[PDB]
Order: sequence, then C-alpha cells, then structure tokens
Amino acid sequence: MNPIIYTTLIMTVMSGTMLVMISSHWLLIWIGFEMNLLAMIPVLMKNFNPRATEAATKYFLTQATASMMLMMAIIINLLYSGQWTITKMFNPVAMTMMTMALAMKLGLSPFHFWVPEVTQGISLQAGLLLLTWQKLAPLSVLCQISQSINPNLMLTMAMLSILIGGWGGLNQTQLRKIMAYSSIAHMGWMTAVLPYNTTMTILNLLIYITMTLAMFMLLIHSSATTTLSLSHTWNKMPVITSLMMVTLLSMGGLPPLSGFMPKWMIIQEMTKNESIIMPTLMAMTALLNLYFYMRLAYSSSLTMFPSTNNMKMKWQFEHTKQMKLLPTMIVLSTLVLPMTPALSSLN
Amino acid sequence: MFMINILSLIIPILLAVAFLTLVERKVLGYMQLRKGPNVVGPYGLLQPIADALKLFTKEPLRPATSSISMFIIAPILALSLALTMWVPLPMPYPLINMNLGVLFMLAMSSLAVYSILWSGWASNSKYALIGALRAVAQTISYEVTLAIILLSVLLMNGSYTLSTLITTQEHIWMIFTSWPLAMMWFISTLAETNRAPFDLTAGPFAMFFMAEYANIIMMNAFTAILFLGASHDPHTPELYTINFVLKTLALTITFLWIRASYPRFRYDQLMHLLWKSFLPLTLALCMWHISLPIMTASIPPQS
Amino acid sequence: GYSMFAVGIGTLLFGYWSMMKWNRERRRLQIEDFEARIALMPLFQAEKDRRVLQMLRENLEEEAIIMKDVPDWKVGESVFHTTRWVTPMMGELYGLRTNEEILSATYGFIWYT
Amino acid sequence: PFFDVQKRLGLDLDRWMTIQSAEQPHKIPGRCHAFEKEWIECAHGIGGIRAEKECKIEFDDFVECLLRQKTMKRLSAIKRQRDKLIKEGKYTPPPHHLGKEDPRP
Amino acid sequence: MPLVYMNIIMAFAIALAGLLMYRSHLMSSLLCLEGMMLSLFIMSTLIILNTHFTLANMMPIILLVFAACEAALGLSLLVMVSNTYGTDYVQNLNLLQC
Amino acid sequence: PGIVELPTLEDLKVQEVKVSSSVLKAAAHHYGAQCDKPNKEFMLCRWEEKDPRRCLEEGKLVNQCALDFFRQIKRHCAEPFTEYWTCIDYSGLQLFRHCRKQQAKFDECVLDKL
Amino acid sequence: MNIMLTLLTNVTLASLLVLIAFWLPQLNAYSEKRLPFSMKFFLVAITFLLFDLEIALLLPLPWASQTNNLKTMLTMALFLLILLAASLAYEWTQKGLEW
Amino acid sequence: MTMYIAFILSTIFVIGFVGFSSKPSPIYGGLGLIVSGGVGCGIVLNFGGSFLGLMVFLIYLGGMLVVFGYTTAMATGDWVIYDTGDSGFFSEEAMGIAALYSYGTWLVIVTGWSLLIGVVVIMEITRGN
Amino acid sequence: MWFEILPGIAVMAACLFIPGMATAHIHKFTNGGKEKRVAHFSYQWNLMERDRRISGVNRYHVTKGLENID
Amino acid sequence: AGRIASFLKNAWAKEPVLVASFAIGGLAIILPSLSPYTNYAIRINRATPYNYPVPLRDDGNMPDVPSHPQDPQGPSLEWLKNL
Ligand SMILES: CCCCCCCCCCCCCCCCC[C@@H](O)O[C@H](CO[C@H](O)CCCCCCCCCCCCCCC)COP(=O)(O)OCC[N+](C)(C)C
Ligand SMILES: CCCCCCCC/C=C\CCCCCCCC(=O)O[C@H](COC(=O)CCCCCCC/C=C/CCCCCCCC)COP(=O)(O)OCCN
Ligand SMILES: CCCCCCCC/C=C\CCCCCCCC(=O)O[C@H](COC(=O)CCCCCCC/C=C/CCCCCCCC)COP(=O)(O)OCCN
Repeated sequence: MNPIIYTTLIMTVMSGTMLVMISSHWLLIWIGFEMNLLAMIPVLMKNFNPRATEAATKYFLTQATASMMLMMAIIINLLYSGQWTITKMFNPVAMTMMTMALAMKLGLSPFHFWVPEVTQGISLQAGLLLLTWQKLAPLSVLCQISQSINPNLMLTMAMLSILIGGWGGLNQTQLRKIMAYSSIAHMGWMTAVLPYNTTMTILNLLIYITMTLAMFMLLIHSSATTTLSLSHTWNKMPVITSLMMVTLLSMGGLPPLSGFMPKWMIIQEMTKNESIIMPTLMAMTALLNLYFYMRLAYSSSLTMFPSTNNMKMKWQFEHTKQMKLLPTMIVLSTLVLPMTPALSSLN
Repeated sequence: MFMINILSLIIPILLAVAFLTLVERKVLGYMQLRKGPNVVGPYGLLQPIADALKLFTKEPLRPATSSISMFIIAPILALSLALTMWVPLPMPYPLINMNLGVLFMLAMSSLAVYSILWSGWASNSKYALIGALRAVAQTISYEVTLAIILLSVLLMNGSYTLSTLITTQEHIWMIFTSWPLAMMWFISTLAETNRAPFDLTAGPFAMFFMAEYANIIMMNAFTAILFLGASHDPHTPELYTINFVLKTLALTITFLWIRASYPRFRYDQLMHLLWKSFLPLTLALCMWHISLPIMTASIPPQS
Repeated sequence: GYSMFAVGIGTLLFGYWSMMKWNRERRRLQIEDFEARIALMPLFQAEKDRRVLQMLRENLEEEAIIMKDVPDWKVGESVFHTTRWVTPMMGELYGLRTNEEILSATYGFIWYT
Repeated sequence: PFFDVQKRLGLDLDRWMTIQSAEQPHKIPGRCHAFEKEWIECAHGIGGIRAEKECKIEFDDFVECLLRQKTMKRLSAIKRQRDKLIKEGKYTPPPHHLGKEDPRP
Repeated sequence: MPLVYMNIIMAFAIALAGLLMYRSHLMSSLLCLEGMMLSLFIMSTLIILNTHFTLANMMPIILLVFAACEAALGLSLLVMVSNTYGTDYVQNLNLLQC
Repeated sequence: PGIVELPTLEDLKVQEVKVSSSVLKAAAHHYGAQCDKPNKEFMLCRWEEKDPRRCLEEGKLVNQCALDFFRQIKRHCAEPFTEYWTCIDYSGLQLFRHCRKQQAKFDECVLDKL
Repeated sequence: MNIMLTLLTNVTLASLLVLIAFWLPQLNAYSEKRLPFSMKFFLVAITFLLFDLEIALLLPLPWASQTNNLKTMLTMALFLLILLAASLAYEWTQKGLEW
Repeated sequence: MTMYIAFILSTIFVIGFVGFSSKPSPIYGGLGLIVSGGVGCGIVLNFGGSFLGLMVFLIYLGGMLVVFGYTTAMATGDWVIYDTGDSGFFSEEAMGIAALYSYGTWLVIVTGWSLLIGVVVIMEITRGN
Repeated sequence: MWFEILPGIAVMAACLFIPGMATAHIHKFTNGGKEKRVAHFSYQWNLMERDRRISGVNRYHVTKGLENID
Repeated sequence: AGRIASFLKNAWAKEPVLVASFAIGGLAIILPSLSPYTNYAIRINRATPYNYPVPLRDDGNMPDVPSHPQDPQGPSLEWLKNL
C-alpha cells in the first residue's frame, strides 16, 4: 500500500491504544478498542495473499466478539450502578463478562486458539506488531480494575495459559507458531500477578516486549520462518545465530539473563501472599518452554546443518535495510539483570 | 371514529392512483399530438375500472418453482409502506400528528427497498436478480442525497414536525429561500421512484403498480408541503386543502411532462450524476444552510 | 449567463431577508408563550404536590386496612435509610388503582397522536 | 496503564459524561440525582476500600433508587395480600381505587 | 431487576451462542454479531431513558455508528474470503491449523 | 427503616381553581403580573425545602390569590375575557397570535377598570 | 394504539386485496401446464452504508442550533461535514466511483 | 392493563433471536433479524424513545440489513419503574442527543476520525490485487 | 382539444379532497366543535389531563369558563 | 498570480459544479466569523426561557435583583423587540 496510508494506519492503531490508556470513561475505552481494531486489519493484510486474508478474518471475528462482550459488561455495570468511570465493577456478573472479553483480546486460555492461527497467517512484521503492541491496551484496562477481578478466575486462566503455551510450543516446527505459544505462556505469567502487584505485570510486559522485538527482528534479518530455513543461517551470518541463541537462553528464563527477572520477581511477589503451590507449578511448566527453546538453539547455532550450493551467491551481498534498534534490543533482553531494583520506577 | 378516518384516508388514495393512470396516459397522448383513451367511458373515465377488472380476472403466473413466501410478501410490503407514508401528511390536519414525522417518513422510505430485493431474489432468474441489484443500488444512492437535502431544508423549520412547515411558510414559500436544494430534491425524487429519465428497469403486478403510483403522488405531495407552502386559515381548512391538492396535481403533471420530454440515462451515467454532482453540492449547501441562520440571526424557535 | 445568476442570487437574498424577519417574530412569539407558561407554573406545582400527597395518603390508609393481620408488617415503612423525601414511582401511586388509569398514566402521552 | 493526561492538562475530555449529577443540558436532573450526589460526597478522597466499607448507606440508597427492588417487593406483597383478602371475601376496595372518585386538578 | 432486562440479556446470550456453534456461513456469524449489537442498543437505551441520564442519550447513537462501521469491514473481509473459494463456508478456512 | 409521614386528607383540602387551560392561558400574563408575590414565595419555599409536605400553606395562599384574581376579572371584565379565552380555546396549539383584537379589548378593559 | 391500528389496517387491507387478487382467477379451470459477483456494486453498497452512518451523526442538527454555544456546535457540525466531504474525495481519487 | 405489552414485545424479540440463531438459509436468518429489529424498535418506541427508536429503525434496518441482504444476494412488572413529573416544553431525549455538538466535542472528533479511517480501510481491503 | 384531459384530472382532485377535508370534520366532531388539541413536549399533555379532570364528564374539550369560579 | 487565475478559469470550464461547491463551502466556513449577527443569535438563544426562573431568597444585599417583574432592574428584551 501507499506509504502515507501505512503511516496513517499505524498512527491510528497507536492513537486507539493511547485513547484506551488516557480515558476515564468506559465508552471512550470501547471507542479506542474499536479504532485499534479498525486500523489493525489492513496492517495484517498488507502482503496480500489468501493466508493473510484468512488470518485477518479470524482476528476480526475474535476481536469483534470481545468488543461486544466488553460493551455488554459495561452496560450491566451501568445498570447496577449509574457509573461510567473506569474503577470498580459493581457487579459479579459484569466483572466476569469483562474478564472474559479482556482475556479474549489478550489471547489468554481458553481464548488462545486464534493466536497461533493469526500469527502463522500474517508476515513477520505484522506478527511483531500483533504480539508486541496489541497487548498494551487490554493489560492497561486490567491493571486499572485489578482490585475487582475474582482471583480464582484470573489465576485459573493464567495457569491454563502457561500450561497451553508450554505444551503447544513443543510440537512446532514453524517459528511463528513458536512465537505465538511463547506469547500465550508469557500472558499467563503476566496475568497471574495482577491480583497482587500490577507493577510486576508491567515489568513482565516490558521484558517480554524487549525479548520479542529482538527475536522478531533477528528472524526478519535472517529471513527464515521455518526451523530448517533457520538452520541455514550459520553459513551466511553466524553472529546472528549466536545472538539468537543467547536471546533464546534469555527467553527461557535462565539466569543470569534478563528473562529470569520477571518470573523470579513474580514468584517472589506471590510468596508474600502465602501462595506457594501455584508459583512452583508455573516454574515447572516453564521448563517446557525452555526445552523447545533449547531445541531451536541446537538447530540454529550449537550445531552446523548441511547447506546448499546456491548459498555461495548470497555470500556476495549485504542487507540493504538495517535495523537501528536491534543491538539495543539484544543488549536489553540479555544483560539487564544487575539493574533489577530499578523496577521501583513503577515502569 | 378513527377507523372511519383511516378508511377515508386510504380508499381515496387508491382511487386517485387509479385515475392517475388515466390522466398520465391522456396527458402524454395529447403531448404526442394525439388523444388518450376516450372510448371506454364518456371521456375515458371507465378505463381504469376496465383495466382493474381485466387484471383481476387474469391467470396469476406463479413461477412454479419460486419461494411463495417472498412472492406474496413483496406486494404486501409495497402497499403497506405506500399507504403508511400518507399517515403523517398534514393536509392541513394530519391523521397521526407526530413529533418526528419527517424522520418516520424517511424510515419508511428506507424500508421500501426490501420489496425490490425480495422480488428479485424470489424470481428464480439470474437476469432479474441483476436488475433488482441495480435498482437497489440506485435507490440507496439517491436516498442518501434525499436525506441530506431534507435535513438541510428542515434547518430552516426548527424541528421534524410536518405541521410546522405550514407556519414556516406563512409569508413566503421555501422555494425562494433555497431553490438549488429544491432542484436537486426534485431530481432525486424522480430517481427514487424509478421514473423517467431514470427508469432503467396480473394481481401482484397490479399491487406493485398501485404502490408505485401511490409513492409518486405521495412524493409530490411531500414536495408541495416542503417547498410550496400554502397559507392555512384555522377557521376554514378547506382553502388549504384545495391549495395543497392543486400543487400536488401540478407536480404530478410535471412528472408526466418530464417523462414525455427526455431520453433516459445509462446506469453509470446516473451513478456519476449523483456521486459527482449532487453529493458535493448537497454537502456544500448543507454547510451553507447550517451557517446561514447563525450568520443572519434567524434561527427558528422550537427546541 | 450573468443575468440568470443575478436573478438567482437576488431571489435567494429576498427569501433570506423575509425568513430573517419572520423567524425573529417567531422567536418573540415563542418567548411570549414561555412567559405565559412560567406565569402559570406555580399553581400547577401546588396542585401536583397536593394530588400526589392525597393519592399517597389513600394508598397508606388502604394498606393499613389490608395488612392489619400480617404479623411482621409495619404500615408505611420506608425502604430507604435516609429521612429525605423521595419522589414516588408510577407504581407507588397507581399500584392499587384500576387498570385503565394505570394504562393512562403510563402510556397516554406516548400513545397520543 | 492509565495516563491521566486530562488531570495534568486540566482538559476534561470525557469527565462531563461520567455521573448523573454533573451539569446536564438545560439543568435537567437525573432520576437519582440526590442519592448519587450524597454517595459521591460521602466517598470523596476517602479511597476505594474505605468508601466501600463506610459509605454503604448512601450506596444502598442509590441502588434502591436506581433499581427499586425493595419497593417492588413491598408493592407485590401488598397486592398479593389484597388479592388473597378479596378472593376470601373480607376486603372491598373503595370507590377511589375502582374509578368512582372525584379527580382533583 | 425487571424481566425485560433479563429477556434482552438472554437474547444477547442466544446470539452469542449462535455465533459460537458455527454450522457454516460466516455470513451467519456477522448476522449473530449484528443481533448482539441490536440487543446491546436496546438495553442501553432502556437503561439510559429509565434513569433520565440526559447526556448518555449520546452513546446509543455512537454505539450504533461504530458497530455498523465494524459490520462494513466484516462484510468486506467476507467478500475477499469468498473471492478465494466462491463460497462463504466456515469449513473452507482449514488451511492454517494449530 | 422509619415511617413516612403524610398529611391527612383534611390537610390537603383547598378551594380549587376550576377553570380550564384556555382560560388560564388567556389570563396568564396579568395573573403573573398581579399574583407574583405568593407565587414567588411558594416556589422559593419549594426549591429550598425540597419537600412537598413543607410547602402546603404557601400552595393554599397561591390558590386563594388566584381565586381573588379571577373574582376581580369576573366582577369587572367578564365579557371581553370570555371572548378572549374562546379564541384561545378554539386553537389546537392555543396560540396568542391569531386574534390579537380580543386580547387588545380585554387588555384595555382591565387597564381602564383595574 | 392509533398508530398500531393504522399499521394493522394498512397491512390487513394490502393482504386481503392481494389474496382476493391471487384467488379470484384460481376458481375457474385453465390449462395449468450466476457466478461473476461484480465488485463495483458491493463498493456502492458499502459507500452507502458509511455515508448513511455519517447521516445518522448529522441528524440532531435541527436541535443542536439552540445551545448558547453556537461557535462550538457550528465548528463541530462543519467538522463533520468536512470529513464527509473528505471521505467522498478520498473514495473519488482512489478510483472508487468508477464503472 | 394490556397484559404487559412490554413483556409480549420482549418475548417476541427473544423468539425471533432463537429463530434466526439456528441460522437456516441465511436469507431467512436475515429476515428473522428484520422482524427482531422491528420488535426492538417497537420496544424502544413504546418505552418513549421516539428518536432513538427511529434511529434504529432507519440506520439498522434500512441501511445495514439492506447491505447485508444485498451482499448475500450476490453470493449463493412494567408500568411501575417509571417517572412522575414532566419534561417541560421540550423532550429530554432530544436535548441529550443534540448535546453531542456542544458537550461531546471529543466524541465527535474520535467518531469522525474513526469513520474516515473506516472508509480508507475499506478501500485498502477491497483493493485486492 | 387539451381540455378533454380536464375531467379525469378533476376526478383525482375530488379523490384528493376527501382525506384532508374528512380529517378536519372528524377533528371538529370528536373534539367538541374545535380543533384537535396538539400535545408534544409533555406540558400540553398535562394541560389536557388537567382539563379532563376538571371537566367532570371525562372529556378535556369541555371547557370550564369563569362561571365555574364562584 | 497568472497560474492561479488560469487554474480557476480552467476549473470554471468543464468543472463548474466543483467550483460552485467549493466556493459555497468556503463561504460557509468563513462568513460566520465575520458577520455581526452571530452574537445576536447567541443572545436570542440565551433569552429563551425553557426553565422556571427560581427566585432568590433576599438578604438585603442585592440592589440589582428586582423584587417584581415590573421593576426596572434585571435583563431587558427591548433589543429583541427592535430586531
Ligand atoms: C493539547 C494537545 C494537542 C496536540 C495533541 C492532539 C491529540 C489528538 C488530536 C485531538 C485533540 C484536539 C483537542 C480538542 C479536545 C476537545 C475539548 C476542547 O477542545 O474543548 C472544546 C472546545 O471546542 C473547540 O471548538 C474545539 C474545536 C477543535 C476541533 C476541530 C478540529 C479537530 C481535529 C483534531 C484531530 C482529529 C483528526 C485529524 C483532523 C485533520 C469543548 O468546547 P467548550 O465550549 O469549551 O465546552 C463545552 C461544555 N459546555 C457546554 C459546558 C460549555
Ligand atoms: C450569495 C450566496 C449564495 C450561495 C451560493 C449559491 C449559488 C448556487 C449556484 C449553483 C446552483 C446550481 C445547482 C443545481 C444543480 C446542478 C447539478 C448539475 O448541474 O448536474 C448536471 C446534471 O444535471 C442533469 O443532467 C439533470 C437532468 C435530469 C432530467 C430532468 C429535467 C430537468 C427539467 C425538470 C425541471 C426541474 C424543476 C426544478 C424545481 C423543482 C421544484 C421542487 C451536470 O451533469 P453534466 O452536464 O452531464 O456534466 C457532468 C460531467 N462533468
Ligand atoms: C474548503 C471547503 C471544503 C468544503 C466545501 C466542499 C463541499 C463538497 C465539495 C468536496 C467534495 C469532494 C470533491 C472531490 C474532488 C475530486 C477531484 C477530481 O479528481 O475529479 C476530477 C474532476 O475535476 C477535477 O479536475 C479535479 C478538481 C479540479 C478543481 C476543482 C475546483 C477547485 C477549487 C475551485 C474553487 C476555489 C475556491 C472558490 C472560488 C470560486 C470563484 C469565486 C477528475 O474527474 P473524474 O470524475 O475522475 O473523470 C476522469 C476523466 N476525466
């Protein structure tokens, strides 16, 4: 599409998210979600092919259903208290409908099914935007009304999301489905700490976004969407594979990497509330994510796979487009554990 | 006696369209250097009755494979809407005095396209369905500009009440305040009723014909009330009724004149006409008629 | 060409001036009608209060007659903590009256055309 | 999450549409203006937890005004007892409640 | 809570369930979404008119507008999907699998 | 919680103004000019007390003042007033603007009499 | 009530006349013997839908004119009409009104 | 009492939703939705919402379901909770709706931007290629 | 000549006179020889209700003049 | 100068409808900010009494508030009669 049109659509997506995050009226939050949905579809359908159209249709259906449920919860809450301000829910039925709608918007289990489908359908840039920027608004709304949420339902969905992400990522050879299931598991980790500390939710979101940005930019640079395609990257650009391996180590939560910071803190926070069993199950389940990250690391940099003859031609050329923020993203997603107490900045 | 009022409003409209058939045929005959029907009846006056009797006794060609449901429903909806549009009309006293009369008539007019859609879809023919789709697109296209012109003109009135239009025009006709909107409104009414130069498309056919001709008379009566305001004396409304009927007859005869005078458009030509000549002028004149009462300090009373 | 546009603009201006005058007169007439309504309003308010209180009193007396034998019932017990006056609903006034005037008080304005 | 741009800039982008007791056009009051006004004045600055525990009288009155559950229960009880007594034959409604009263202006 | 509100909410739940079965015809999915918004409009209008909250007379209109815009987008998407297969059957979108 | 207090049926009895809305509209301007003080006292009491039960005496005063106003009209200007309110009663909107002549007759009659 | 009675009468008269028309000639015995999916018309329908939505936004204008904030409402109404014109212009220049 | 006409209208609304929620022959589902929309407009109008009921009945029925059917054609207890006073010499619903231009400046801005973006998005999506 | 058209037109005129005229007469017959009272805005409705109450025969149009003021 | 006049003359030929529409829209945008009667419209709108004028409880410290509608002080509508 026209670059001016693309810029306008991206700025409309961002303006919808900002309208969600700056408003105090439920109607304006709903309008921000609507604007974001409206401007998101062409971005997903930018590279026109039937797969992207199918993904855009699935995304539109799920997000429109979530918006309808959100409006239903808003109207019930208005019925039981003539309030439009985002604060308390004022009704058990309105809070359940609201949590369901926001979980469907985020992709939390049991509403996770659309995430791998849409992420596989769309390109790598659309998947980057979808898995990073589209979580800011529902999570901000959840952070605002967290004192209303029933901890049982939120914790159930968080544990389900962690389990589903772990088990579903084990079976994947496509990189985009791996990213989708990783996103699902990280959403589960984020929403399990909302009832206790929203600061830890925001910290986990920041760390996850940094790691996901680095991972997607590395995947775009070495333009591979398949495990075997990524196995060829060492014969052209081994440093990219090494950075990818260290980033995958960070994504698995292995200390002393950056990805260890959220889970640790989250576990720490949950122990202050006499919650012991659930963090233990969460860590043991995140071991599965680490396992399939290790499988990818084996396939990418730790061993050298067979190549093809035509690769020699690729040795003679350099990337025309380079990413300005990729080195900063790699360093931030790898080496910020010593700076952990800075989380008091209420990020 | 509300039932008596309803019947004395409805039966005369049907008789009026019955004789509108004769009046149109004879007027175009005399405009074509000939005479219309002057054999059946003293001056052709029995021609509509003969046509009705002939049509009501002819075999009804049910398509034998179509959906009988929609086939029956479409004429029902057509007649019901055509007769309902006459309810809020103030001549001078309306049968059903409503606050949002204009809005109600707009909503009924919006419903009017379902009959076309259902008749096309239940005809069991690809070509008839294509024709129905073309007609529906033309109708919705021109109802956009009808709605905008209508709200622009009502900005001079103060409300959507149809009776207030009599008070708004007690000294001067609304034709002088805004003739360009009136011209575009007249052309849009021609294009809505699928009338020449925009006519690009036994029992049920008779009901469809009755609905269309009732719609023609209704549109002309609404135009007369909207733009050619008759003075109403509260102690003798017969003068207002006479003036209103005369203006409605003049406008209907003007439709007949136009049908006799011009060739017809192509589909793309009338689509282009609307979307690239009427819509921009309609929007500009809507801005002008929004700003004019504020510029001149002449905002109408009711709020 | 020029003459046609001149005639159109001139007739537009004449219509604009006439409508300016007439609509200013209509504004003044509306203000006068509003003045009359304002002058009449206090009597209507007094009658409204008297009628509402009288209907409430009739309801209270009939409730006292009816619920004489209900054990835990208190006659005329408020449902609100506050002692401040609360405007009664439609069903508080016409609850015990006949169906036709219930329909009247509920839908007479809506159904009047 | 919530970035209070309106409070920082003093803009009032959407605060005019949040409560019933806030400056309606033509000074038209909400049906429960007094109850909402009392509940808001009770809970101002006190905070969510303390407002939940300590302003329950005002909020209960506000909810009763909004939904009128208790009033409908009481009316239904009175009418049910009236029907029982009129079926059993020991009560007769007055001409006031039968349509034979003298209406007043 | 009156019975009318419960009837409208149960209509909303029925429309949502219909959107959830997915017999076929993504067209029917769009119909179910539109029924859901119709119920939303009706119940919000009833609540706002009942309590005489004058300013929220805005929001049904707003809701209406936005929902219809969504519908337009959805219809467009439908066409393109049909433009690939010749029909709007739900089971045709089985290319991407979990 | 608590028992609502209501005035007795005898407490709500008053000499009622039994003229129709057309007569009231015809008289409204002079009525507002003449009976301003009791009406203003009642309305001030009504928005200050926020309670119908605290304002009954003022309502009885406004009723009495309206009765006095209409009695003076009846004694002095009966026939022009009857013609004027017959005007107002004919019209379905009860417009003032249709028969300014009877209004002028009534106005000059009350100006010369009272 | 009166509007319901009028609607009922119109529907009943239309139905009765249709049924007598469809059943009178059925008393005497007689012989009693695709894919293309044009895209332009869909765009016409969608354009009508969007402009009709903006019409719905413009409908409260007759009452918006008595607010004492005439400058603000005039600005906002002109803004709405300007964006309507801008939608028309954008669809025009992108070859969206062509046959 | 007309046997709680609101109750009948609500039950007919739910019955219509059940009827078209089975989704047989999507034109029949759309027709059931037309009848349901008419019933809902009747509910709102009988409640006293003249303008909003007419908005539904015009926008929803006459534009949106019309476009839906066009696209498909191409392919294969009461009376109690109410008020006591009056509204003056105006209607509160009309005043609240008309306040959109004086009170709802932010709403108008965001809604207009969203509608323009919707036009642009429709063009981009249906461009094809 | 052209005037031969006039008869049929005249018929329509009569058919179009009947509704309006009829309504007026009916409004004069069911409303006591006067215009039917218009009630938008809920204040005129209160006026009609008060007139109906003070009439004594449950008809609003029966107007109580100054002779009823004692 | 020459280019702009040439462009406008070229538009007035083969595109007169767009020229007229743009001129009318621009006039609608511009003229209200220059007309002297817009303030008169604002004053007329503020002078329409939709609500009952609630009296003020007098305390002996309001010379400018009348006791009777006939009293000289208070807003006047003579300007509106003059229009
Ligand atoms: C300060 C930040 C500016 C830069 C960032 C912009 C962020 C997004 C752009 C949208 C924000 C624009 C600011 C407008 C906020 C609306 C509120 C403010 O303007 O006050 C209004 C003032 O209204 C003004 O007329 C605002 C008119 C400006 C709108 C026209 C153009 C808007 C375009 C903005 C971007 C939209 C998309 C891009 C368009 C090209 C309220 O009117 P007022 O009378 O005081 O109060 C009414 C209440 N009463 C009744 C009690 C009195
Ligand atoms: C000082 C302040 C004033 C503010 C400014 C106002 C000035 C107004 C100046 C302009 C107003 C004119 C607008 C009127 C509508 C013009 C639309 C138009 O011109 O479109 C035509 C189309 O017009 C038609 O073709 C319509 C013909 C349809 C047949 C109808 C026969 C016409 C005669 C019937 C009589 C009309 C009666 C009108 C009054 C009705 C009263 C209700 C252009 O088409 P083309 O010539 O083919 O060129 C396009 C390619 N570039
Ligand atoms: C700033 C005020 C804005 C509000 C007022 C306007 C309201 C409605 C008007 C805008 C509607 C949308 C307009 C869309 C413009 C489309 C232009 C276009 O590309 O069409 C041209 C047709 O016209 C053009 O050539 C493009 C525009 C040319 C300039 C038009 C006028 C520009 C401004 C003139 C007036 C300036 C100010 C007023 C002064 C008037 C003198 C007193 C091509 O024709 P096609 O249909 O594509 O056919 C292709 C085969 N030939």
